[PDB]
Amino acid sequence: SRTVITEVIATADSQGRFLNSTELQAAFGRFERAVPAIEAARALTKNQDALVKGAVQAVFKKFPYVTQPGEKGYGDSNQAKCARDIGYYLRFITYSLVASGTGPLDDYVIAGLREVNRAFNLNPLWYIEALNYIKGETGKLLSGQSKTEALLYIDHAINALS
Amino acid sequence: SRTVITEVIATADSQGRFLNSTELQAAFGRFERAVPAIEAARALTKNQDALVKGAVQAVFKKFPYVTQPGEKGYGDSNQAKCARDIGYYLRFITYSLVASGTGPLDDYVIAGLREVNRAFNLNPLWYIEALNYIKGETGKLLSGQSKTEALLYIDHAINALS
Amino acid sequence: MARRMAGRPVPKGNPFLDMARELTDNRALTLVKEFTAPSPYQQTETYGQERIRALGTIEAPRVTLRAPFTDEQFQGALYAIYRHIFGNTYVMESERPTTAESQLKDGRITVRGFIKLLAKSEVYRSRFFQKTSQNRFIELNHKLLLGRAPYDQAEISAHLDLWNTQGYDAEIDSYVESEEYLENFGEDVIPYFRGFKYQTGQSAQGFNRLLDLYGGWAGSDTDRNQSGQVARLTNSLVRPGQVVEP
Amino acid sequence: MNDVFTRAIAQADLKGSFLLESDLDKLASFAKEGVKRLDAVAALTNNAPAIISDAAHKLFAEQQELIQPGGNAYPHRRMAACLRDMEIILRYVSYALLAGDASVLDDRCLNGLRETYNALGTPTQSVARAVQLMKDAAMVHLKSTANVTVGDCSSLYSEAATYFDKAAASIA
Amino acid sequence: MNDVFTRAIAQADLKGSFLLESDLDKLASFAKEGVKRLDAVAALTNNAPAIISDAAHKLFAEQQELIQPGGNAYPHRRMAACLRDMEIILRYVSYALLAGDASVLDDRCLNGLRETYNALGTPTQSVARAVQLMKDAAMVHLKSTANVTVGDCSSLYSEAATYFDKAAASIA
Amino acid sequence: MNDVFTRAIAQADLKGSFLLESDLDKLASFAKEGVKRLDAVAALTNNAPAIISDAAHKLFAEQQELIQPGGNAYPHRRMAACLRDMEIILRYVSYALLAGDASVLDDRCLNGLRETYNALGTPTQSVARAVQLMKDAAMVHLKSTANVTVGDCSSLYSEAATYFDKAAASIA
Ligand SMILES: CCC1=C(C)/C(=C/C2=NC(=C\c3[nH]c(/C=C4\NC(=O)[C@H](C)[C@H]4CC)c(C)c3CCC(=O)O)/C(CCC(=O)O)=C2C)NC1=O
Ligand SMILES: CCC1=C(C)/C(=C/C2=NC(=C\c3[nH]c(/C=C4\NC(=O)[C@H](C)[C@H]4CC)c(C)c3CCC(=O)O)/C(CCC(=O)O)=C2C)NC1=O
Ligand SMILES: CCC1=C(C)/C(=C/C2=NC(=C\c3[nH]c(/C=C4\NC(=O)[C@H](C)[C@H]4CC)c(C)c3CCC(=O)O)/C(CCC(=O)O)=C2C)NC1=O
Ligand SMILES: CCC1=C(C)/C(=C/C2=NC(=C\c3[nH]c(/C=C4\NC(=O)[C@H](C)[C@H]4CC)c(C)c3CCC(=O)O)/C(CCC(=O)O)=C2C)NC1=O
Ligand SMILES: CCC1=C(C)/C(=C/C2=NC(=C\c3[nH]c(/C=C4\NC(=O)[C@H](C)[C@H]4CC)c(C)c3CCC(=O)O)/C(CCC(=O)O)=C2C)NC1=O
Ligand SMILES: CCC1=C(C)/C(=C/C2=NC(=C\c3[nH]c(/C=C4\NC(=O)[C@H](C)[C@H]4CC)c(C)c3CCC(=O)O)/C(CCC(=O)O)=C2C)NC1=O
Ligand SMILES: CCC1=C(C)/C(=C/C2=NC(=C\c3[nH]c(/C=C4\NC(=O)[C@H](C)[C@H]4CC)c(C)c3CCC(=O)O)/C(CCC(=O)O)=C2C)NC1=O
Ligand SMILES: CCC1=C(C)/C(=C/C2=NC(=C\c3[nH]c(/C=C4\NC(=O)[C@H](C)[C@H]4CC)c(C)c3CCC(=O)O)/C(CCC(=O)O)=C2C)NC1=O
Ligand SMILES: CCC1=C(C)/C(=C/C2=NC(=C\c3[nH]c(/C=C4\NC(=O)[C@H](C)[C@H]4CC)c(C)c3CCC(=O)O)/C(CCC(=O)O)=C2C)NC1=O
Ligand SMILES: CCC1=C(C)/C(=C/C2=NC(=C\c3[nH]c(/C=C4\NC(=O)[C@H](C)[C@H]4CC)c(C)c3CCC(=O)O)/C(CCC(=O)O)=C2C)NC1=O
Repeated sequence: SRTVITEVIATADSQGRFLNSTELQAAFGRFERAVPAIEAARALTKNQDALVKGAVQAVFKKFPYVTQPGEKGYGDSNQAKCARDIGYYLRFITYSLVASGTGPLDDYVIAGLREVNRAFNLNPLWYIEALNYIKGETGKLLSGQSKTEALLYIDHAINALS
Repeated sequence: SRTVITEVIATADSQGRFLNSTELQAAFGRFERAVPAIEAARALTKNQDALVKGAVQAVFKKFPYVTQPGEKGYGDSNQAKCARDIGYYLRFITYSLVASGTGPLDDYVIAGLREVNRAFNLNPLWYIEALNYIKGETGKLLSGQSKTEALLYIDHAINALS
Repeated sequence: MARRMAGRPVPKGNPFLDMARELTDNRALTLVKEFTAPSPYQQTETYGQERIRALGTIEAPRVTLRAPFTDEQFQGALYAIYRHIFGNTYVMESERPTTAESQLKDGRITVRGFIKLLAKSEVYRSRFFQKTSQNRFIELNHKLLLGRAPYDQAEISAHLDLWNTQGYDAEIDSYVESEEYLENFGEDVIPYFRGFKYQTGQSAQGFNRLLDLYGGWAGSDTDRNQSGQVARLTNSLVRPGQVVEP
Repeated sequence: MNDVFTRAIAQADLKGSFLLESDLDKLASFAKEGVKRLDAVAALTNNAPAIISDAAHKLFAEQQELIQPGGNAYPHRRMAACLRDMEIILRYVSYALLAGDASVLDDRCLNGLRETYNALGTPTQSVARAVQLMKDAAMVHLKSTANVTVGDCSSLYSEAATYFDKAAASIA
Repeated sequence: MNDVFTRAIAQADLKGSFLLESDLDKLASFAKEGVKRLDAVAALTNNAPAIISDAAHKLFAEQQELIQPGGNAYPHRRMAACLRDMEIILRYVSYALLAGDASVLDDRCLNGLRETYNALGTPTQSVARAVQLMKDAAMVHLKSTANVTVGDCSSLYSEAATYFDKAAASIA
Repeated sequence: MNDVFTRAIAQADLKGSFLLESDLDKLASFAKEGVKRLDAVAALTNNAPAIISDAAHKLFAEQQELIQPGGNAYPHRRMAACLRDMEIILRYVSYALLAGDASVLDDRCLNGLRETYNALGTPTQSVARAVQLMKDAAMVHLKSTANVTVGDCSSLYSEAATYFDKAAASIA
């Protein structure tokens, strides 16, 4: 994981000198914006089921064929693991919000995304529409700066999917 | 490109030596089945329009939604552009047959394939279906060795799409 | 009566009739015809590389040497190394080091360590250091040990000061032990001209500078010229864009 | 490279004096209104694939010359190079937008593009047209009041426009 | 680098077409004389030291100033360089003879040779004379009906000759 | 890395004698069966993506902890590496099938794979079961009598089964 302070220690240990003004300043700013990130993560922690089921129904309604027989969206276990995948995306966005760094995201989802989507025939369009729906509900649930910081890690996940 | 001849020349040059018996034996094998390859190229060139049109219809048949309005496949522009893409793929399969190697495919289609597809939101599965259709028809068109060599280049393209 | 059954009369003399015939008659087939037409500036798959001198160097396969090798890929890797590191300069049989090759064959040193030994060898000095200014030495070090041209003047300043303070061995170590060599080539890949394809972080100029350094597949970093291995990128580095006359 | 603080500092040092209270005011205003700059830079970064997709679509629709066989963007490898160049240039405009000075762009980015593309034979005119298309496809992402606090940012729009114009005019 | 097949493929592609039937007839022919081509290449390869030695002997008997002190083949270093250049040129000629296309010569062998020899002060006249002597020596081994089932192969002699002239004209 | 012909060559050198007619007959038999061997390796390479996806589905069906958090394959890149390593072992098994020698896989990687999978803490029996499922899915594809002239290939199936068995046992 590469969080802001983790970036600080990493970019420091490579060279000789200690943590100068710039690194202390970056850690400082992260330490302010962390607490709003914590409350945003809490607000996002109350609504697992609503977010996941809304996103699932949104991606199903955008793609009518996956539901239809003969397609990989068909199935009880398939839809259950759809829900588990969206829960995974939600929890890893939560982890990123808590850490104030894209470390958990890059570690747990984005690393090896392409190859596995290749081998298991998953389409990133489904997950990208799910993330857009989650963006939509974060628009209403969260307000102001908390909304901004949540949306920034979210659309980072979009940028990773695309 | 990476023919048999060209790959041999490169591997002998990188070692800064002349062509020894192994290289000339490989070149002899290449020249020896140049005839089945050229015959398969001649067939796949003669039966051009039938192959392209059947492949396009197979893409639509397996992908109903693509023809539906308001999205990617609808519009005679996209229709003609699909036909152009399949003509490209078949052209490079016959180029590979003639060049007794995957030079032309790798140079034109295979290298840079996935970034360009993801940039234009083109689905690999469409092209995989078109090449499966071409595989089925060239099974009928060709018999003996030409059949096998063609099929080798088709599934090489299919694998690169996969 | 049948002609009138066609429909109400349409006034004649419309200047858009030819446009209608093109937009109506067999649009898909015609569109394929214009889509697949040749482009009046004809460029092959490798028109750009052939327009540069450097196609033979891009098409050249990457050569690697992992520890369990038998005989012949070793004899080829030695040729590739002595061709690249020494810059296509002839290395007579006496100059070729036997101890370093024995070390490499045993496996006590990786290919990167062997590159380091050859860079500290007397051939590399006598060709690139001893007969050339420091600018030309830094250019050659970048081109030979990194496959790229220098990106800016701060590289020259830093490496000149590193040499002036720590010596030739430290100067060479800054190239081979650098993170860039390790990420690009690592322990077991022979260096190659990678600056022809966009390398992450390069300036716009690095491509032009590598073209200026290359001099073709036949050419070399000889120093036996009538000139004496002058530096090529002296003004392209500190005046990257402009040109000045004395 | 140089942001605006470093640039003003260099101009002060060349005259060999402290920074005037006027330039202190300019830099204070820049720092106060750099939050809007952060927003604009984020708008370019999150929406980069969309901008490149739109610019590519309109460029190759406008010019069949690039994608026809024998064209300069045809062989499906030169095509990835085209999209990569668009990525690089939009990246560098985002850098020069966050910084505040075109030094990042015209130093780290575009001293050598004209003659690089001339050495590769590619049309530089089409590259300038691609950059203009990127500009047009980017401003629409850049003005969006969706999920961003409402305010006036016309100066930042002019700044992004002049960075895109500089890149296009240099490449051309 | 291009063999004859890849050259014809590129020509077809620039026209945006499949390969015509005359082109496939020609390539089928080229693959039908491939065995004779292989014998020619193997006669160049086996007799390489003999050709180099014959050409060197005749070149230095002819041009004696190359080996006087001060000439541009005097010490052992630049004599070994002579022999190395000649061996390389025969190597690339045999490469192009196998491929059937002179693209390897321009791509690699003759990419900067004129510049190297003008920089070094090497007399390009003498290098071209070496290549011509090499051609004369090689044809003797090419036309050797011994150990190969007799037939007509004058096309291959013409091809090898024109490769040698290509290299000689590029250098000189 | 070594093939069966060079095994005969090496043992002949070790005993110091010329190759015996018995081993020479064995090598002739192998060389004529090489036509079927080429189709076997071609089937493997052709069906490799389908085979690996199939075996991944069967494995993730039979073994589930690789899904749950804390399981080895739960982090996304880790099961990406699962698929990649499955592909690598299939590629090496295709190499071995073409060569006819099992050491090209074993001596190449299995020495370090044992200690690597011991240190990493992965369930190595799961990797052995992955090799077994790989073998089964490849066996399904190798018996495809369509597209190929019908012949006798029981020995090739036995060879593939034993190669995969040895690979798994070295893993196990
Ligand atoms: C580390 C975090 C992580 C991610 C991101 C992940 C993606 C993922 N989803 C999978 C299964 C799946 N996932 C889906 C869900 C998609 N398909 C439908 O169309 C939906 C619209 C859409 C949901 C948004 C489906 C249908 C499968 C079935 C494929 C199978 O049989 O495994 C699989 C195959 C293995 C398995 O989970 O059993 C992976 C690797 N897995 C992970 O462990
Ligand atoms: C070297 C060989 C080569 C290939 C393979 C290639 C693929 C290719 N297809 C393209 C367009 C396209 N290709 C398709 C896909 C087809 N349309 C649908 O009818 C089908 C379902 C589907 C095929 C099965 C579509 C829909 C577009 C237009 C996409 C857009 O305009 O955004 C484009 C963008 C150029 C343009 O805008 O016209 C490329 C680069 N280009 C090449 O030079
Ligand atoms: C640091 C000083 C140093 C030492 C000590 C050294 C010895 C040495 N001998 C080697 C191989 C060898 N060494 C020998 C010599 C022995 N075998 C015969 O029976 C002889 C009786 C006897 C010699 C007195 C032989 C025959 C080999 C070849 C083995 C092989 O190629 O695998 C190797 C590995 C391959 C290579 O050198 O390329 C080393 C490192 N080299 C060094 O640079
Ligand atoms: C190994 C032999 C060798 C030498 C010595 C050499 C000189 C040299 N001087 C340089 C800069 C410089 N040289 C000077 C010296 C001048 N300033 C004043 O006017 C003085 C009159 C005068 C010195 C007596 C200065 C001030 C710089 C820095 C200019 C800059 O950073 O732009 C640089 C490039 C950048 C740097 O070093 O930071 C070189 C390469 N080049 C070589 O290859
Ligand atoms: C860091 C700053 C930087 C930039 C911007 C940069 C651009 C750049 N683009 C290149 C290739 C290319 N770029 C293009 C794109 C052009 N062709 C069409 O006209 C399009 C309209 C147009 C895109 C706007 C093409 C086609 C090539 C390949 C040329 C060839 O292979 O012949 C190359 C040569 C390396 C390669 O072949 O991959 C460079 C150096 N390099 C840099 O270091
Ligand atoms: C982590 C990265 C990060 C970002 C991106 C960021 C943006 C940011 N934008 C803000 C408000 C603002 N944002 C803008 C920019 C808007 N003006 C126009 O409406 C456009 C839609 C758009 C720019 C073209 C403006 C004008 C304000 C209010 C400041 C003012 O007018 O006084 C604020 C102050 C409190 C808030 O409303 O959130 C922040 C912190 N802060 C961060 O820490
Ligand atoms: C594409 C493959 C390739 C070629 C063709 C090639 C030519 C070549 N010949 C060289 C030297 C030379 N080449 C010659 C050749 C001629 N001089 C004449 O008198 C004779 C006809 C003949 C004498 C043997 C000589 C004499 C030298 C030595 C020049 C010197 O060291 O001063 C050099 C470099 C000089 C140095 O080591 O610094 C090159 C690059 N190099 C290559 O990598
Ligand atoms: C291991 C590498 C390898 C080599 C070297 C090879 C050469 C080769 N030469 C052949 C015959 C031949 N070879 C030649 C060429 C020779 N005739 C002379 O007059 C010329 C001096 C000379 C041309 C330079 C000719 C004319 C034939 C008779 C068959 C034909 O014309 O195609 C044949 C066909 C068998 C036969 O009809 O005897 C082969 C396969 N094949 C290989 O797999
Ligand atoms: C080219 C030859 C080669 C092989 C074969 C090889 C095996 C190998 N697999 C690894 C990672 C891994 N390999 C696996 C796969 C296993 N885990 C279970 O889920 C599956 C039953 C099973 C799939 C076959 C996993 C999950 C990891 C991740 C462990 C980690 O990253 O910490 C690693 C650690 C470093 C790395 O290479 O990424 C090695 C050395 N390495 C090589 O260089
Ligand atoms: C282009 C690359 C290439 C391949 C692939 C190749 C293999 C190859 N397989 C052949 C037939 C054959 N192919 C097979 C193998 C199949 N038979 C079935 O029973 C098995 C399920 C299956 C094994 C995978 C067999 C057994 C023969 C006939 C040979 C015999 O008499 O046993 C033939 C001769 C055609 C004929 O007999 O009419 C060749 C050249 N050679 C090549 O140059």
